[PDB]
Amino acid sequence: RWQRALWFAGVVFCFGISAHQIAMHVLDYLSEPVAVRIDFVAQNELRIPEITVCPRIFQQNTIFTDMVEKQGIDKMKFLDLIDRPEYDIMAVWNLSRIFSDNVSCSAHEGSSIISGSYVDPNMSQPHLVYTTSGQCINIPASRPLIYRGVNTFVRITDSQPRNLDEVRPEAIQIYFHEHHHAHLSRYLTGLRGYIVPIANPFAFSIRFTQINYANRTDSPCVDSEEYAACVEDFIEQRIYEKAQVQCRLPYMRPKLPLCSTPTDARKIFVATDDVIQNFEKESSCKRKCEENLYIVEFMHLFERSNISIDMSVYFAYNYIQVATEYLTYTLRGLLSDIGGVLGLFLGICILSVIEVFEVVIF
Amino acid sequence: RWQRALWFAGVVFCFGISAHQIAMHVLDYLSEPVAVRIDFVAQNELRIPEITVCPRIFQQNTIFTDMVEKQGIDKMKFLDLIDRPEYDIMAVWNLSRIFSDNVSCSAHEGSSIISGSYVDPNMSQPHLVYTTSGQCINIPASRPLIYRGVNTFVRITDSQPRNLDEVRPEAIQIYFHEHHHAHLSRYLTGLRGYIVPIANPFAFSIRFTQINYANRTDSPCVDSEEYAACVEDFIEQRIYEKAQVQCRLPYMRPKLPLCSTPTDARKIFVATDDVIQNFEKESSCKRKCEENLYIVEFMHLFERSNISIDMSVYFAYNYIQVATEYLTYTLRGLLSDIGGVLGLFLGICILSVIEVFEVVIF
Amino acid sequence: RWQRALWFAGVVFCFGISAHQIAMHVLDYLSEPVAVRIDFVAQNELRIPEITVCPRIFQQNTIFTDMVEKQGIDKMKFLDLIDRPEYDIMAVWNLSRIFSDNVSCSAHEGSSIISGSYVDPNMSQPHLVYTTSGQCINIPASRPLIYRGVNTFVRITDSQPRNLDEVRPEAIQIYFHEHHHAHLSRYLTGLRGYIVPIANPFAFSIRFTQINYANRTDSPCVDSEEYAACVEDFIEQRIYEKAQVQCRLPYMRPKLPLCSTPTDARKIFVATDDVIQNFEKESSCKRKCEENLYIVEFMHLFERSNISIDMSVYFAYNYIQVATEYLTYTLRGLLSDIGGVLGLFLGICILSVIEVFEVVIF
Repeated sequence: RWQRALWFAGVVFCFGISAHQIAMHVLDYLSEPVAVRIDFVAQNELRIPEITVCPRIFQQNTIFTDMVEKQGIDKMKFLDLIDRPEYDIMAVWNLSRIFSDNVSCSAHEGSSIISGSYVDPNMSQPHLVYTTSGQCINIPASRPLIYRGVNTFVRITDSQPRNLDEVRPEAIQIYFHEHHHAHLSRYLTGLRGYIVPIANPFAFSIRFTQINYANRTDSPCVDSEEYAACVEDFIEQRIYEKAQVQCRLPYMRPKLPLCSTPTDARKIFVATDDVIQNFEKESSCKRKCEENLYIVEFMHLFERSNISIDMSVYFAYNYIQVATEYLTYTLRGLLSDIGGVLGLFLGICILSVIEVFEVVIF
Repeated sequence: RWQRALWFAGVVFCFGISAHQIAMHVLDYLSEPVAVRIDFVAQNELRIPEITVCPRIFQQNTIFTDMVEKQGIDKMKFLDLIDRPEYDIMAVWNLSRIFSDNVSCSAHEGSSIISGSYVDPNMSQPHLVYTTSGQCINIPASRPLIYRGVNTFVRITDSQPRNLDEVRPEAIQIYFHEHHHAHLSRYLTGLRGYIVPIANPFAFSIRFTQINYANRTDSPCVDSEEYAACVEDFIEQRIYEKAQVQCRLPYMRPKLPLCSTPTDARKIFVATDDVIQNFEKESSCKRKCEENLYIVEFMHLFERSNISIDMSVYFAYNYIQVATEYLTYTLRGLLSDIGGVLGLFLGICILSVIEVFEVVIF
Repeated sequence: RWQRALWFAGVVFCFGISAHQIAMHVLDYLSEPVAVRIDFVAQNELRIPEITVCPRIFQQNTIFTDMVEKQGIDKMKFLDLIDRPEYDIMAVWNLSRIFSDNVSCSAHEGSSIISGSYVDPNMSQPHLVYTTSGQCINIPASRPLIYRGVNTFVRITDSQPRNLDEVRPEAIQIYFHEHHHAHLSRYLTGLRGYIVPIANPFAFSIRFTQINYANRTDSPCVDSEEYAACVEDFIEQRIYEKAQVQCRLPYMRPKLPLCSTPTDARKIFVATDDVIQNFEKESSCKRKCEENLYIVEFMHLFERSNISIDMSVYFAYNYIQVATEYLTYTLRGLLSDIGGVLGLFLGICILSVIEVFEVVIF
């Protein structure tokens, strides 16, 4: 009774201590595990985010509210200008304009020992976009900026004449983001942007972090473009289902008309306001792989001019911190681990498997 | 002589090349190795550090030193006010008060397209703490701050009347830290804090890093609560054995009386001063697992009022960088490595071990 | 035919599926792979970068250009002063001086509850260096700075008398770097430096990152000292090969004379200007292992004085990020993987190899 019974016991022990661990290794593979590798990549040419600069929100704007109060309207019912033959929705939104046509931007990438800074005026020029904050100015910042030392920046200058006639602005909402995601400019500039003064010139410094997520089956990516498409589609469709008025405001894509009547424009504005606060929760689409983080510090550097808005965005660090999460347990790893845990507990190794198969086939 | 001698040589070689490497694998396990994995966790609700705001140290107060110089005392012998019927120890700390009773704090977490910033006035309100710097104001900042965009901050406002009668302050000592560690507020605020001006409103921006240490046998954690308990107990006990006067000052826990006499209050104050400089070296307790680093940038944003202290702490980055060091060589790993290095050099694998055991038992 | 052929096929299959994977493992070792491990090391004593503070470039000096315009020359031909008996090249470069002899630096490392800040005036004092920007001041910052709280900084003060006689400066070029690399001071201060105002006292905060590269055969290091020697030798030799004038300017090492004539000094200046822009590309030597990154934030703190230049550099974070890339595939790893992949597909394990060797030797 001793010999073969003990052999059976000691062989089933090994079989069950190998099958359990093979199941654990294959059960640790179905649940995609991800580990983050971080790197500091030195950039020769940096990818400038494309800036949107806005006035403060309509009620906080110092220029828009001036006309609104001059027409008998208050900082609340500013959408009451629409029920007026001389004021349509576009006109009311051209009132918030604080950026004269002389707005421009240049790239200062490098410095000379003789000349000074290297000025490159001919690059992506700003254009006028309509945003929940009003009529804003969008800076495409499309071409890559060659990194030459800490004095590698972009200067946005609006040289308008402050010939005192009417009250003029006090601060601007800056927003750094990516391109063709036309909901970042037109919906989320008044939420994600920095409210900074334009009384005197100011400077930013942007460091870049890049978080890359794994497109694993239990948490799928979409890519920035599809994420923006989904987010904007949800934002607009929810705004329409919530306002229950088939029309739109200047910050929305021209799907349908502008309803030049205050009552159903207030509905659209309120629906936008209460739909853009919570769309990360209520939108059924998922994390971008590439998430770009713009660590924006403020620089007390030396340059003063006599112009309305003098903005500088510095890119003085070419080392981008990239944190990428990757599948730490592949199929090759799983198969090798099964082979090791089965050859450590049984000793049969593929070749023995082939020999056994040949014996079975005789 | 050739055959079995060569067999013996070639088997002892394998045995000694396997035993040495198994010893090295088990000798690399006793010395706990730790590897750091870093992650960037996106926070939906951020954990504000609970701020302590102090006046500058007694001799640098522009208010305390005023009365001290008005009483015939100088900013040095300021503890000589205590040998007077009208001045106790607590009155001297009450003289450093620069925060009127109207001090308050609110949470601005989000922004509207219509209303503007979302104001939440009812949160953890400041209370009066006694510190080595004088009578300070402590922001409990307990409730988590829901993160809406970059414009997620807490505003601390002290709207007192600057009706010019006496000279009024110029700077304040800010200190961001954690809760119930009542030595951070009352001992180390004048050491670890930022000395910033209150001439005009200022804004802070806090990014969070979290360093997690492994509680390995040769470098044990204590956890933040136990660390604070040990540090405060050591600080106070050392202060007492160094001052050799059985009494305490307003910043100390009420273990015993206040010794209302300048001679032994100066001893306590000097002992505190020279004991809080070097307590990391002289305290026999160990690194917290969670070390919370508050990268505090200064944020030239747009908001000015007409109040004495108008401070803003911004939380514009929800991505917390967590660097956790973990045991990179576990017992499962050790056993698997021993099995691999012994099955690679001998070929015997558990199952063969059980077979040999059965053969020995017959 | 049947069973012999099947055995042949099933053994060649294992042999060719093991040889291919062993080749892939050895082909994954020749191409040195590197993985980055990141740590946050807490420093007790921090390593200050040794600062070079310069006036703005010659044509942007408001003092140098003053004398240049006062001598009938303009701020374009400032090198025409050399064609004058009273002006040599050294004198023309002593004109850019904006730092009186009273320039000094001290280390404020800690704070007292009684005294205040711990002032250590006797440290590495600044010395007068010649740089492409003019006559600059170099702060050796040699001794390590004991880190005591966030109020651990170095104050550089130039207490000169502003007795209004001639126009006085308004900006300075700061540059944080390492030591004995005498091309950082003398060539690249006007390129890598921050141009900051000296109208009122300002403060920097430096956080250190350290990127360590692996000295792999396909991308070798040189070490900071050899890298600096290579860069400076290339810069100077290229400047001479491009100017085609055998002479040098004050910022150059005293290899040969100063050629006090405007025509062949302008050539040297222009060659320097157009050679230091692009020397990373054109220099045939490679990345330092240790790359030190000085994340410089601007710090709005409270310390104002009545002196010309009052600079503070704060070191409020002792936790240094260190990202080291290491060879993730060593020879031990390669050999162990080969042994595992041939013991998993064949079952031969070293000892079997010795047995086969003995059998062959008989």
